[PDB]
Amino acid sequence: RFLKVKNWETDVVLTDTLHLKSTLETGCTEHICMGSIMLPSVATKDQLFPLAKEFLDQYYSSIKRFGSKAHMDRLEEVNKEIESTSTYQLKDTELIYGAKHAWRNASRCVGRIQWSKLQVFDARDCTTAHGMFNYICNHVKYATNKGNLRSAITIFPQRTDGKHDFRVWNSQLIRYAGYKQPDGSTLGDPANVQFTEICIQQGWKAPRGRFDVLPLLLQANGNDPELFQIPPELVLEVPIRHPKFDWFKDLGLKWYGLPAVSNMLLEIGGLEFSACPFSGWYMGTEIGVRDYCDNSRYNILEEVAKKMDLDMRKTSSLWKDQALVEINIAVLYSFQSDKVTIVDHHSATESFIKHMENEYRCRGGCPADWVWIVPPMSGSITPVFHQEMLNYRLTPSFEYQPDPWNTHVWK
Amino acid sequence: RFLKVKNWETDVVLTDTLHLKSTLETGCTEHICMGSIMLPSVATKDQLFPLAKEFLDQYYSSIKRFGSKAHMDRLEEVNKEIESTSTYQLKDTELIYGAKHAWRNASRCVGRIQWSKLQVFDARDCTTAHGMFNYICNHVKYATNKGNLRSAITIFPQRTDGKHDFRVWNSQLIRYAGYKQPDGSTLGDPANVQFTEICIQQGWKAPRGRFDVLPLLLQANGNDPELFQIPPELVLEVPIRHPKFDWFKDLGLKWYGLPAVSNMLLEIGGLEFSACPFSGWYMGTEIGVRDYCDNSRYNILEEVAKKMDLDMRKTSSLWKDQALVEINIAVLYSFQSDKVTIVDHHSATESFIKHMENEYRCRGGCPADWVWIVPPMSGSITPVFHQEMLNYRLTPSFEYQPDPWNTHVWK
Ligand code: HEM
Ligand code: HEM
Ligand SMILES: N=C(Nc1cccc(CCNCc2cccc(NC(=N)c3ccco3)c2)c1)c1ccco1
Ligand SMILES: N=C(Nc1cccc(CCNCc2cccc(NC(=N)c3ccco3)c2)c1)c1ccco1
Ligand SMILES: C[C@H](O)[C@H](O)[C@H]1CNc2nc(N)[nH]c(=O)c2N1
Ligand SMILES: C[C@H](O)[C@H](O)[C@H]1CNc2nc(N)[nH]c(=O)c2N1
Ligand SMILES: [Zn+2]
Repeated sequence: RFLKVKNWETDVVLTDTLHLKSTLETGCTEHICMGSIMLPSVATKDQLFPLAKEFLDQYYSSIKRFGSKAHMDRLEEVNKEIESTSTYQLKDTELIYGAKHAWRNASRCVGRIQWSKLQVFDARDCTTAHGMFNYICNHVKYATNKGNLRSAITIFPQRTDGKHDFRVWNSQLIRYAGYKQPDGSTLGDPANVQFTEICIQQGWKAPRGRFDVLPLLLQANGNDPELFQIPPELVLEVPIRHPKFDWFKDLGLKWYGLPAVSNMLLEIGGLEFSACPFSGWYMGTEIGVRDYCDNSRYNILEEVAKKMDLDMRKTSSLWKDQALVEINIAVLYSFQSDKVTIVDHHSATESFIKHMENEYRCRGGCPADWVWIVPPMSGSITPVFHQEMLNYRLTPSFEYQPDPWNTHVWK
Repeated sequence: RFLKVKNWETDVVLTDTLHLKSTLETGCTEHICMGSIMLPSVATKDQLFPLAKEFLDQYYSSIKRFGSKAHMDRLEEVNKEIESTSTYQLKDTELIYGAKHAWRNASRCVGRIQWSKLQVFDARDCTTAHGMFNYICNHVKYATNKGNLRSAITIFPQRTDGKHDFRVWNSQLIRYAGYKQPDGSTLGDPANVQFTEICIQQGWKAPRGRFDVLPLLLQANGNDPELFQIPPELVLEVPIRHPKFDWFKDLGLKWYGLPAVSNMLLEIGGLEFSACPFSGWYMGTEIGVRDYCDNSRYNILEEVAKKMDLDMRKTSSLWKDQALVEINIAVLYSFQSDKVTIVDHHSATESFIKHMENEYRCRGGCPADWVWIVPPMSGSITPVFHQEMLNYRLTPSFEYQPDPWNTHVWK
């Protein structure tokens, strides 16, 4: 009931009581552990007040006014509005708290040392897909900041009935397009080949190349979604070169500065924000390892090993490992030479251990998903490999949600 | 009740019913997942017959004589001997089945495609620490096989009362010594600094260098353990050189061929074999990444990066990643040039996916611990990163047990 986690590199031991405040379930039982399953899985008015009271009780327990008059009146005020409308509305202050703590509680996020430096843009007055486009452009501009990236989230009107949801249909606001070929192979990004076809099915004229920024598909208050093209001056991009290999320029790769994830669901005191694009910056390995070297992604280990002139006959020459290190040296180098914010897996994983120490001390714990925290290269030479982590679900939280082209009633 | 696991690189989906036959617990609950905790945690006669019947029922269900006359007589025969002695004895055939399936069920082992090619040495007639030494030498010789390594296990008398346990006190039969210095730093292997002091406390004269093979500490039928030195001709060793960097010889590193783990507990039909050293061969990363580059181990990223002439000022130059790839190219290269069996993390992790497919088909599943299956470098460029794995505990099994110098009543 007061579990211990250990670091098997420093022998540092931390004690977790926060997990007791945990609410939702994990997927594991006493007889099976599902910690490596990828995907871990209308709200009546009855259910809504406990969640509202729970959230409000921790919000006032955080500004050091827990149970005071201002708390009990806001507790009754929300009670009365849930009676009235069977739902309710968050103060601007409650929206910033919730949003910031959804991130704080994201157990798969290695960058949470930043969780309280987050810029919350309230788009709950938005009503049209054009207004969404506007808010999203102002998000991209603000968060990019000439390469000095700043974390931000734009929060669109909460779900109400279920048939009038605001959704961004892009998985990320900025994403490269994918096109299959006559021979079957894939130009651009193979991850987005279906979404790219949806945008074309809706009128996008594709500039069928590799690094084509996709248009925004925006669904407002349940209406069929509409295409908008981000002004290209707002899409900052980093051409990838190596500090040694001048043919690495000839490789002709480039990535975008701003990772801005738009397909998730933000849960605050029982309320559901189905459109809530959030952005920070990249850990280097997301691009260098996964985007560039996942077999089903850009898959450049073949080509980089060729230009490096490597023993590509034997699996056991570690030519794959060799070309992967250089690819991530280049991504880091390129981003830093252009003054565009990026973080390497060593700096990022060190900061998380330091972040973990702060959470166990001033909060009683820190939910963490080892399968996701440990970087996808060089696992054990980073300090998170050697750190035991307790995973549990706290709220406010970010959740997965189905893609809207399977849910939506079309016209 | 019939769960699905997916590979997010091939979209291959396998269905697991084996987990229903699971017995022991995992440490996870519906509200916390402990899949990254390192350590996952006398037997009365009442408890012993269910475990005996369970094991025997699956042993006869495996030779296609489930419930026949030979089964029911052996079921009654063991029933009667557990009445008699409150314990019982395994046939030689039952010992090989159990031992082989303990390995088959080891969810953290990536090499289990070999589980049925295992040589079982029955040392249940052993009575003295000298006889243990003898059996263990014959194990090392047989399993080494002039570098053409062969998997084997030597099984010493089962626990009975608890105060008369057979134990090997070495963590592995072959291990390098560790000595701390006046200034505090550590010669040899820092992992074994305490055990090395125990052997010296018992009379070992240390040849205080790096790669000093430790003597065997053997405890027989509960008696105080006794030192024996493996004949050096039986300890095969691989000097580590690089196929490019001739100063890598001057680094002067070497490892032993045979990984033979001696500190675990083999559980078969409720019986407990506290001494059961088992051996196979190395995946390359155990040595190249963990043994050589764990901060608390040999820790040679400093020195290899120096000789490579690297940017060692910035964390973000990936000089650590760079020196780690070369170190594992050398370990592989050295082992293969000497005809000593080793496997690279790519070949080994591919075989496990192929092994997984066989288990889900002819067995209904395959318990697997992702945190341990994914190699400690280059995670996602190997196919196990992208493979969902269900972890659950089946029996027969290998278990951890406390170090005997904390348990034992000394004289
Ligand atoms: C400050 C810079 C940030 C960095 C360096 C960072 C880094 C990462 C990385 C590498 C992942 C793993 C995801 C993957 O590999 O696909 C992740 C997950 C995640 N992050 Fe952070 N992140 C940052 C900011 C944020 C912000 C601002 C939020 C929310 C407001 C957030 C919420 C999440 C969530 C919800 C997930 C994982 C959910 C999932 O896909 O299961 N992150 N982060
Ligand atoms: C055939 C060659 C084998 C290879 C290549 C191999 C590979 C591995 C590796 C890399 C690990 C991870 C352990 C670590 O990183 O510390 C492991 C775990 C394990 N293997 Fe295998 N292994 C082999 C044979 C065997 C045999 C013959 C047995 C038993 C008879 C066995 C039982 C286990 C157990 C019990 C564990 C992990 C238990 C733990 O420490 O939690 N293995 N194996
Ligand atoms: N579909 C596949 N995998 C997959 C499936 C479902 C989900 C996922 C994981 C996709 N989360 C993307 C994501 C979420 C959060 C943060 C970041 N990053 C950041 N820095 C960032 C953005 C904003 C602030 O910070 C990236 C992956 C697949 C097929 C083959 C290989 O993979
Ligand atoms: N004490 C630490 N970690 C730690 C603690 C407890 C347990 C462990 C894990 C130690 N299993 C060793 C092991 C078990 C089984 C197989 C192999 N290998 C083989 N190929 C092999 C041998 C026979 C057949 O196959 C290696 C590690 C520590 C401190 C700092 C960094 O780590
Ligand atoms: C099957 C497995 O759960 C899947 O590959 C996970 C593993 N860990 C991950 N970790 C991160 N950060 N991102 C990922 O996409 C994944 N994928
Ligand atoms: C804290 C964490 O559980 C620990 O580092 C584990 C992670 N996975 C591992 N995987 C293997 N194969 N060997 C290990 O020693 C470990 N250590
Ligand atoms: Zn679990």
